[PDB]
Amino acid sequence: FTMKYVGSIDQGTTSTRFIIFDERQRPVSVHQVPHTQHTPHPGWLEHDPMEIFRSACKCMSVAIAKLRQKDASFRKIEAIGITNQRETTVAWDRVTKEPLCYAPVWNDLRTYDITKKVTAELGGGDSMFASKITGLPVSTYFAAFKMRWMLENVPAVADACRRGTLCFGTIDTWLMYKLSGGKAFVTDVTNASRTFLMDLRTRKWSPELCEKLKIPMETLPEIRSNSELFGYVETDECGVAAALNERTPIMGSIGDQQSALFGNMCFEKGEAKNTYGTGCFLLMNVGEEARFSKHGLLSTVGFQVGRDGPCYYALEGAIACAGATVEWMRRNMNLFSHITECEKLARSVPGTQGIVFVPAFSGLLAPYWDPSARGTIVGMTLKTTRAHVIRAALQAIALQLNDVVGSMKRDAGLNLSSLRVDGGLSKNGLLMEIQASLLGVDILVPSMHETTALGAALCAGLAAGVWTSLEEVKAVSRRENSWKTVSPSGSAMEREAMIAEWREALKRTKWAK
Amino acid sequence: FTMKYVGSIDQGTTSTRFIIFDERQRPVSVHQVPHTQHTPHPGWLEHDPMEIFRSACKCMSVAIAKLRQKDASFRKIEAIGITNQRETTVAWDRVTKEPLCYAPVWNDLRTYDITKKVTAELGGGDSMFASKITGLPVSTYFAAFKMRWMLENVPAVADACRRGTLCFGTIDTWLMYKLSGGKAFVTDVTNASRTFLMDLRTRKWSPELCEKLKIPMETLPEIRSNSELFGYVETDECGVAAALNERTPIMGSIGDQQSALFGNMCFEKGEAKNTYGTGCFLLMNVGEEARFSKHGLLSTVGFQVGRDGPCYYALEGAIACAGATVEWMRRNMNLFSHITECEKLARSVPGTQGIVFVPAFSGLLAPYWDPSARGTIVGMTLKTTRAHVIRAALQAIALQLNDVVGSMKRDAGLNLSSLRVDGGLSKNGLLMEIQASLLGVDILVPSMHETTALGAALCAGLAAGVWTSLEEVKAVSRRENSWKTVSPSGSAMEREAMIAEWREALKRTKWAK
Repeated sequence: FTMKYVGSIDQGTTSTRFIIFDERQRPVSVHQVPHTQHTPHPGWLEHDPMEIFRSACKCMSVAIAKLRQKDASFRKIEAIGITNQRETTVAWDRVTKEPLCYAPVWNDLRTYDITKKVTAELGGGDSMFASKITGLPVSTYFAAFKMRWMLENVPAVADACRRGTLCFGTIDTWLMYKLSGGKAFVTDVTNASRTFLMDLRTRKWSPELCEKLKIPMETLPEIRSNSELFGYVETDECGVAAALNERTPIMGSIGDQQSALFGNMCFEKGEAKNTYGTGCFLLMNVGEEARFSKHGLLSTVGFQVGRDGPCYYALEGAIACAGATVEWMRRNMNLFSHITECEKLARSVPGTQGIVFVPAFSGLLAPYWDPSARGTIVGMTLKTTRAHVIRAALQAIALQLNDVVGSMKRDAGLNLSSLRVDGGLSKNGLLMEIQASLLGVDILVPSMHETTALGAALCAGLAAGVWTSLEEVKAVSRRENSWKTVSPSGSAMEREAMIAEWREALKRTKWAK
Repeated sequence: FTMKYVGSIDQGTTSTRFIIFDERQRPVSVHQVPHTQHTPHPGWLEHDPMEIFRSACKCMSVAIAKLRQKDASFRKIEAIGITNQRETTVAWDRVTKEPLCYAPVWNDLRTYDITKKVTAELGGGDSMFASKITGLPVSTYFAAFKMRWMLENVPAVADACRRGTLCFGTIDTWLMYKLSGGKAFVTDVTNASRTFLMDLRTRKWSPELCEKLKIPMETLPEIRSNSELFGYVETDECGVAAALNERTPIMGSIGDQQSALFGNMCFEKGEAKNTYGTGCFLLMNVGEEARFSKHGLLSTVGFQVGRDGPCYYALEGAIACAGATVEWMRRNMNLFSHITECEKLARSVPGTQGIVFVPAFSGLLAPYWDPSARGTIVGMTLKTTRAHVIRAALQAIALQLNDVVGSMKRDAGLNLSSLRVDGGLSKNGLLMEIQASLLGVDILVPSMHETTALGAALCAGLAAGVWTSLEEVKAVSRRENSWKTVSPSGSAMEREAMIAEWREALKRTKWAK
């Protein structure tokens, strides 16, 4: 009848946003509010859970007030989706409704000692011991290790645990808790897959893992899908109930990388997204059955629409230095000044003429994990210029992605059918060309690039009947928002050669210690 | 009495100069004229011999005109010495008096094939085969291979061979021939030691070699010392006879790198010099007996003052990319703009903090000859800046010269007492400090830096009794032209660490073919 709108809370590492999308999947209003990055020691990072909750609320009330000044057809938000920085863990009290300490963040390094103890003592030296259950290697990122650290180092949490009032929760859970006025204690399957406490095969908490890591299953929320009724907004913090004005359900919850996957329409097996940010996170939909990596890639849940609905699994890989390599070239090396110069210099030469730049500044991830690898350049002559170096860095980003996809293809027994791309470095047209030529598939670049926020709003809007199927979602995207297609365009001969150069160059990168 | 003057023709790779020195060894007039760098195919370089001769003549006629306005008593120049780019080889007609073609330059690569043929069919695959004779391995650099290339590819040149009218000569011989009006056909011992046709101990042409390399000895000039009567200037080419005013003897002839050794007063065994130009050339006086090398280093004539005066020998080493690396960082890479920024940036950081930059853009020479090595950088992090990369490049030039000097010590069985340094890069105070620290010797930087041109002036002055002995030469020098001295200051530990890092990075540099 009148015109529908869906809100998406995008709670990121350094800021929170609220985006209102209309039924055409167009973003029509936004507000953004940053939160404090607390660093008590080197490699430590922590957030204030209440500052994050208030930011979400502020983002909502402002974005809503702005929409109703500029859109006379806007009445209400039909539902809210949440998407979030994953692994970041919150500990709060069930009766005080308040956190017991700050929330260690996904890249925080304090769980390091715990990590070594777990590998040595529960995995006999094997960090992969539980990987056929969780999908994950023992690592500092995952929520169980941060939870364990809070019990061992934060008296309040230890206390809270004894009295049976301790709640643990990833940011999704924390937000649905407070936004509910304390009524919902839930997590979606995607975020739960990052806790090191979930069994990928059942999508339920693993009793054995909770025993062995000594995390009481009492502290954990209920696992649900990404799209269903979770709760209603029942708080008026920073005037959010008054902004929403009518009763508003929360009907979408999804981890950020997964959300980008869903927002990029990667509904079928063999469909992948890559986000070209500071680094790169590539997720591929591998289908309804989990796949485990022989190459160190993570196995995770991609999404699940409806309680106990079809569950689609995914493989995930990453590179550390993408956007960061570009910034390095500019600010540390002075290779260009205006952002546009990066692409224009790289296009000014026809190739790299034999050089390889492996920008492994913080080592190698992906399917050749090597933390001793460093940034390295080989093959230079007095004809090499900054143009060749810039182009080579771009090529390296694409080559590492090619390796990650090759690994996923073998682990999943499938092909890559296409690659959707987002992040700021996706605006580098030449990088997108090189990447298509290497992968041999079309690259799709959405002109509506708010993919993460979109993922959550799609989940929400689906559960709320704004869109009635995944096919309709796609057809609406295809009708309303432009996509650019970038098709392969070099030679197989050139590709083979650039790959042979790359593989050699990788042997020269071991340095540190 | 009456202020005597001595003229030096300094005939370089990209230009020619004439410098008039007084008997106090002060340069009192100079003029410079550039000549054309013909590159007909990639890796080929040729000079027009007539343009060079003309450049020299113009240089003489102008520098004199300018002196005589500074000193209107000046009526003549006591003698002329010549110092020249070595190996570069001219072909000319005994009766046209004109060149038959362009002169392939020392670093020209057209003699590649011929070079392989010679090692194969004449050295039994051993390129050192003639090294106890010549002091030199087979290489594109040396004059006999160019002579051969000219006989096998220039109609005019095979022709003049057959009609027995053909002369070959390095640049010293070309200059002396034309300056004479065709009357002298001579070369000094230093230049002749670079032809691959002179026996190093006997300083005589080797009939074995001219026969085997198939070069008719009728074409070769007569070997003399560096210091004695070669001819007179009898040409009027650019008013030069007129401007000389009185009949003028040529009494100095000496290869540029040895002329620098001589011009830095390295008269004693174990005294040595490095020229820090585009590349580096290090020569060490090894004394009255030739020393041969286990490390690829060249054995050559240092100097001989007089028809059977004593011949002092030298060991010689090079690196391809010294000043070229500095210019590359700027013009190819945009790492700095004004030349002083190079030093300021490198001193703005405490060290290279983990990285090594091996600038083997055109391969490694010296005692690890490897043409497959390419420019390479290892160990970078997101903290590495251009300042580290610049410093690294300076460390690496000095580390190459440390490797060269080490090799020379073994070969020669002597120490290095100190190092005289010249070239544009010797004005880099940081680079001198690091070099000193690595060698553990003093480095001496002359303020009268025209050491190459001085060399030739010294040789001609001595033969004409402007100066009466080497001891007179030095005392004049020590009294008239000062030095900067740069002392070492490392820890045996800084030094061992640097080298260890350095030797590790070298294993990573192999790339081409």
